[PDB]
Amino acid sequence: NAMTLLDGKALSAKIKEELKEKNQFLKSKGIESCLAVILVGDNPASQTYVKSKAKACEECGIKSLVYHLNENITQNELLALINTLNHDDSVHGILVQLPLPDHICKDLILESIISSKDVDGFHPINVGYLNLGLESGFLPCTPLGVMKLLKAYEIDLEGKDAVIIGASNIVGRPMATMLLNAGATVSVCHIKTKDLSLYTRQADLIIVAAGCVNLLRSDMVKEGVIVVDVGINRLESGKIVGDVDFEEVSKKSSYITPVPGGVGPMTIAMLLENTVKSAKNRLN
Amino acid sequence: NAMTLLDGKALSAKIKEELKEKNQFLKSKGIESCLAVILVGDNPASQTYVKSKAKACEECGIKSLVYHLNENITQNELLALINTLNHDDSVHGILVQLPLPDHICKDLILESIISSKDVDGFHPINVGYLNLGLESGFLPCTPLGVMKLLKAYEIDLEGKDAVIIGASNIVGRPMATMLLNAGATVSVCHIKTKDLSLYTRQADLIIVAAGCVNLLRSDMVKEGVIVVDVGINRLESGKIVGDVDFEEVSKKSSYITPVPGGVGPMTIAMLLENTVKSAKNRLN
Ligand SMILES: CN(Cc1cnc2nc(N)nc(N)c2n1)c1ccc(C(=O)N[C@@H](CCC(=O)O)C(=O)O)cc1
Ligand SMILES: CN(Cc1cnc2nc(N)nc(N)c2n1)c1ccc(C(=O)N[C@@H](CCC(=O)O)C(=O)O)cc1
Ligand SMILES: Nc1nc2[nH]cnc2c(=O)[nH]1
Ligand SMILES: [Cl-]
Ligand SMILES: [Cl-]
Ligand SMILES: [Cl-]
Ligand SMILES: [K+]
Repeated sequence: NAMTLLDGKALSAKIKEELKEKNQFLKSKGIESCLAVILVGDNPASQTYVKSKAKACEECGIKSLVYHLNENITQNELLALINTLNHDDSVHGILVQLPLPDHICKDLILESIISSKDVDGFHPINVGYLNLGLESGFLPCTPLGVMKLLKAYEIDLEGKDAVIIGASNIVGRPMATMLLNAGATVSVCHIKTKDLSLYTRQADLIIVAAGCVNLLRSDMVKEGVIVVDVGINRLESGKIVGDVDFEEVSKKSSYITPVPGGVGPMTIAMLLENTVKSAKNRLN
Repeated sequence: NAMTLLDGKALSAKIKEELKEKNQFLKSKGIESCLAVILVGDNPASQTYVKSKAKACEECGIKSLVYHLNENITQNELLALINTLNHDDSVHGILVQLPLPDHICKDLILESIISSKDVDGFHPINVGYLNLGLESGFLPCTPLGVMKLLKAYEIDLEGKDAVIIGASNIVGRPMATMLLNAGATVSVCHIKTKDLSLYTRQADLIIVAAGCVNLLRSDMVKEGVIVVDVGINRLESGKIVGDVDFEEVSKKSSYITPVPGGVGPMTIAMLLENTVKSAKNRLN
């Protein structure tokens, strides 16, 4: 029953070192990897997350440009900025920090980012490439980070029974697609699923990205399961937990991500890696 | 208990009559819906399929342009034809009959079709739109036809435990995505799945697209299951069957598609519908 923590904090640190070296090379070729981040309005969490992303860029040799736009910006004004960034050869990645204001249509904004700078992998053509099984185009950061974490621990996915809880565009759908591409059998469950346990009790691998504290319990899993917790939930006490009942589920798991320090750091690492990927594409 | 045949042949015929009427009105306003079909080489099955598509177009007032190219044409020649068709305002849909010869890159050819005439829904941006749960593209004809057939019987998909056997780009992947969009829990099984029957025995709905005679047997399903058979397999005897053991599975099914006369006719009907949809878009 020897449980192993999937230490995304440690892996993300290793990746940042790797990127710092890549960036030294790129800079010697006259390429300064650069991520533009657009933050709209004054959402407090968003401020903090963007600051973290900028700090992570600086640590690994990526130039960051943060654009602080008014909460009342019109949709066309936001599109105009993205158009500018799309044509700026010095910018390799463009990220729009979510959530946008209620009066902005996310899907239209995201499709307006040039697909060659779409480091979140949200553009419809990048979604399409991934679903076609092509995994050289930009892949979304959170599920890509999960795949990299699993690969680092030498976890073989072929033939595995995998369950993804949550069917979001940001995580659940691309996560299922990456696992299917890797040869796993995949089930995608969500709030309308009649009985989650029917699926989870048979699973070799469970990815939980459902936004609900203690959604995954020990009686819902079999011994030896690999558990990946994408959840970030703040309790009334201020304690951060995932979507998994970690204390009990960890007892039954062969490998499990802690929260904090699991998926979270890996998502940032992949943002960085995707930006460096775009920058490297500029080499002759 | 009562079993009902999901009669795709009858539904398809009604759709064709509906499109013939729509095309009479379109033609009176100067638009003649037109599909270009490109067939490379002389694969006998392919020639049969193309003749079927051309016949169906004629039945519902769609003009067909069939380009029958030599198997030895270059990738460049094919691209050049598709470029011409992309720019021909009198052509509303472009379909390339698969498979292509080995020396032609399928992915490149499909992405070269302008997405607004991509009636097969294979272009990466159309795959992306579907996966994002958007309605701004073309959807692939086989899974779309399955959804239309289910809807014709008012089959409620929310919360259903669905299993899709086969993870192809033509059927399985978009099928799973359409079912997930409709609120079903979806499992995608394939050649690397350890125990297919574990999944099928619990399913409310099974879509089979595996190309294997008698893959789905009665001991693999529960009473009341809905079974959709995308297979078209020709026996030694000459009789056409699906991937389902229809004689036995039908006894346990609440709804089941016969073969022939189930999915097959609907796939063609959706091609015609997608073509007319494109033509209707071109109105001033
Ligand atoms: C894992 N994760 C963190 C994550 C990863 N990449 C990001 N990328 C960007 N550009 N912005 C983010 N806030 C972001 N966040 C997630 C996961 C799910 C949802 C999500 O589904 N939230 C919204 C959808 C999108 C939104 O935030 O507006 C919702 O429907 O409730 C958001 C972030
Ligand atoms: C699990 N999940 C999706 C998700 C789905 N349904 C939900 N439902 C509820 N009620 N609450 C949620 N938080 C929730 N979350 C997540 C996971 C992480 C983050 C998150 O940390 N997002 C930060 C940004 C993180 C980043 O920038 O990468 C944000 O502000 O959106 C959001 C949603
Ligand atoms: N173009 C094309 N479309 C399809 N839809 C279902 N099968 C096929 C095929 O072989 N080729
Ligand atoms: Cl959900
Ligand atoms: Cl974290
Ligand atoms: Cl048929
Ligand atoms: K009946």
